[PDB]
Amino acid sequence: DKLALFLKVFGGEVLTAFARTSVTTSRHMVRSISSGKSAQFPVLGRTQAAYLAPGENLDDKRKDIKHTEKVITIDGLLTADVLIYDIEDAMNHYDVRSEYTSQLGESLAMAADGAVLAEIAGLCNVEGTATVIETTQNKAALTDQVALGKEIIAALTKARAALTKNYVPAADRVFYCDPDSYSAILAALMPNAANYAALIDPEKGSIRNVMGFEVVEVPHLTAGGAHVFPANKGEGNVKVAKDNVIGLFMHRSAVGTVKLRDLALERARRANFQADQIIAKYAMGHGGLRPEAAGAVVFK
Amino acid sequence: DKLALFLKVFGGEVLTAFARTSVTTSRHMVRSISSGKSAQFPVLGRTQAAYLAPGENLDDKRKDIKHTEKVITIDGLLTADVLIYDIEDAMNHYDVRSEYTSQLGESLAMAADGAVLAEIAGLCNVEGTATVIETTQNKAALTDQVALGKEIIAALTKARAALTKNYVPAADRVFYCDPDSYSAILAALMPNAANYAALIDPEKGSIRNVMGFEVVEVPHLTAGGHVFPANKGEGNVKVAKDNVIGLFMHRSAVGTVKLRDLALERARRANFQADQIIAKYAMGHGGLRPEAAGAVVFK
Amino acid sequence: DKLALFLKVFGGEVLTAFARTSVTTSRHMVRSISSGKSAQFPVLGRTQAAYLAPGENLDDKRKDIKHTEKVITIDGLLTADVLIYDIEDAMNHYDVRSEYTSQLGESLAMAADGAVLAEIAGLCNVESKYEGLGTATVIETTQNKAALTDQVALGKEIIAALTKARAALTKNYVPAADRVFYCDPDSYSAILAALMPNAANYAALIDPEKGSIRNVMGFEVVEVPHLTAGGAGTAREGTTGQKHVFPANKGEGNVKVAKDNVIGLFMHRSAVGTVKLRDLALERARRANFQADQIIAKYAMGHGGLRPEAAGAVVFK
Amino acid sequence: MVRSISSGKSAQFPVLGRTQAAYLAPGENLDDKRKDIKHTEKVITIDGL
Repeated sequence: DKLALFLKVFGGEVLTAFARTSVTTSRHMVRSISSGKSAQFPVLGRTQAAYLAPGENLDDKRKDIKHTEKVITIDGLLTADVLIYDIEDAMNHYDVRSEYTSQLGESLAMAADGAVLAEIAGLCNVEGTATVIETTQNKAALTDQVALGKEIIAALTKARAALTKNYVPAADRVFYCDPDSYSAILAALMPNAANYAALIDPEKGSIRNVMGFEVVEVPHLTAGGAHVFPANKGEGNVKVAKDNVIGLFMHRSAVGTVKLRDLALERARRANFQADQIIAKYAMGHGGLRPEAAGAVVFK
Repeated sequence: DKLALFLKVFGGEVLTAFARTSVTTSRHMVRSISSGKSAQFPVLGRTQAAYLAPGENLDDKRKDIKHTEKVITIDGLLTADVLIYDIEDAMNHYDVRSEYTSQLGESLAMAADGAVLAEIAGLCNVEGTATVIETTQNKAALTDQVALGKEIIAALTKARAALTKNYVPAADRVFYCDPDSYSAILAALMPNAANYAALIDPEKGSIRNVMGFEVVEVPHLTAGGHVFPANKGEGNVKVAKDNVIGLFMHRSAVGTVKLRDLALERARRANFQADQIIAKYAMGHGGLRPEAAGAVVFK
Repeated sequence: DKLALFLKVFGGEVLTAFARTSVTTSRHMVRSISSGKSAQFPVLGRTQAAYLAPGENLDDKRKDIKHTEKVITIDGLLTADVLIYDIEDAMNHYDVRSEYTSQLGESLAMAADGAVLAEIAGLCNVESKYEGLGTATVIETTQNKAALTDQVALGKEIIAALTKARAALTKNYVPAADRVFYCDPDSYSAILAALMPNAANYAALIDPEKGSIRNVMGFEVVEVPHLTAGGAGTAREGTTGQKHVFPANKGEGNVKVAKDNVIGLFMHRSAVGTVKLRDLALERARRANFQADQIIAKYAMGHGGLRPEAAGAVVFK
Repeated sequence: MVRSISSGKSAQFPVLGRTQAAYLAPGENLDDKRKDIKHTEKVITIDGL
């Protein structure tokens, strides 16, 4: 019986473990939908024209808009698991449990990221509205630090710019950068010394607001090979892949997804050549959902 | 019952949602009518010599003038809506319910935007009469931040010339501009020192007073009455749209009335398989005494 | 709600007539339940056995290609209705009520059956195939349909035609035993001088009206008075632009099994069939547009799946 | 990594050669790659005081 309760404790440790490894939890959508193997959303758009008189009828006005609806759904399953070999599994476990929990937990998000990531750039890569931006001619020439904050930021101006005219508010948004170029390398941003209180990071792993959006990041970007994010391909009509690419721009409510049954862990004994096995599962995943606009930056 | 309750929370939600993307509520003039179709606004009297050394009275020379309230009324019911296919109902709330509130509200403002814009375009385009300023250089000579930040400010001076030399209550006034411009001017302000986050203004969702005026940058600048030869490059009328960004005003140079808060309801049609919503708003758009208006020019 | 009480009865009379009308009610995959906006149907396969030796492995038997089974969702609104006035519903009940039911039903049903043909058609234009190695050409006419007239002519080459339609059902493995065969009412008279020219067997060999033809050697015979027409999963009745409009229009210059080169479409059981939305509902309203009190009955359904294998038929040329 | 123990004077813990998470239809099961692996985890113990 007790060996059964222990599992509940492990599950609590996990879910809680998905955070702090949390990359993107907020800053995009999600829903509790039960038994729906799929789910959908609106598209439409913001636009307006002249107005009614007691004469005629409103009906005609809606011709051009081409209202649109869009649906996505779960794909395969999503998880790894771990094969314990524990007597200790019952007890003594303060160190061991932590180790085990981390190893799946961070992994789950580490899959989760790219699935919600690269496909955005894809949405920018078909021919979202469109966007891109750069500085002069290469990263070859431009190397040295503090310039590496400069050209970037200088781009960020235009970043805030095209955030308009397609509308959407600036109220909240975030850019997921790459940890190398990360922070502007904080120099150009902060040629100040001892104040990160001034840069407002009350934990949460987040640099406070810059002009436009907000700047955080996790390592790199990849998932979908483990879609199309041709880091290898320079152009081939599609430039928004990695190599090049840049720390990212996210535009309010461009994505999210549906998860059914939340997270469930299954515990087993598979005895072929064995110790013992546990199983946790997640059914959701996605790329998708018809963003309004978006973009990235490259060097060329 | 349940549906009505949902609709009721709705109205609230989008009510509070309206003023957000709304470019103007205050910083302008309005009234709440009671049952009236119309109204009228006194421009009134401001100059008074008040030298009373007894003789005559207020005289016929003072009787000869306009000072006539341009009356005003609705242009007809001004409201818009969008059709939906209902699934969410009383579930899937917060997110995805808010999407419709959104889709309607910003539009409900969006027209009003060009409206108060439209009056300004109308105001000095026909042939006092507050006015413009031109270039310092042609559109082709307009390239980067450094340049196009400054000439705005260069304009600002003689822009104030009208604000002042023409009298007017120098207390409170606003300037309207576009993000392409907004960028430029602010870029003229502080290329140095990080980000505009440093500007301590945004809590009021505004711009604390810059030289003269006050700053509210526009989203759009295209609606109707636009009614003015926006499309035309010039065709005289140098006041037109898409020559430039320089439109500006001051308080009580326009404004209008409305009807008894804001309400709405829905119903199906089923011609095609749906249940759709209708908001209803009065507003209208009042013109008024000309002053504080004009622009820069690219020519 | 007297109308609601009667509305249900009308729905019952509708669905009945409907099922009566169409070719597809059974003989295809039907899966649906509450709130499912999608569904997936396992392609699988079966050979195996119940046999084994202690040792080896059970699991060893698997190593199989694909169970992914293509989860698919609904195609959107599908609706056919009419305009009408109160009295037949208000009492009336009788003949008029019963009659209208069909009046909507057959048209909707006729569209529904053709939807499967449309969806099936796109994936097989001139094959795809290659368990289930291949299909078989149904080939030869022994003389052209131009010259084919009487029922003792076709019937002789009809039994000769489906001979290899008794072939592809073998080479694909599968329970080829209980199956179906579709044709045209132009050939309605053909089986007569084929099946049993001695008298017409009714009280002896049985074979009365079964709602279809009691099984001949292989297959079976039912009929669908038109072919290329129909469509589903959309705002429906219209000139065209439907997906199914399969390339029947091109008979030769390749494009062999394309319709109107053919008669005898031979296919098997459970190659297709789809989802549907939560039983069926409908309702009325007032319009007054032109004195209008009218009804609406809408559908969702869904569409087909499985492997790229489509039928075949007899030929010319 | 740092373990703990009570009077063990020795211990064993796992290694990191294979893991991820992934996605599949119920077509197949994993662990072939896992069969290809060498060892799994090895133990360790005290050295002196």
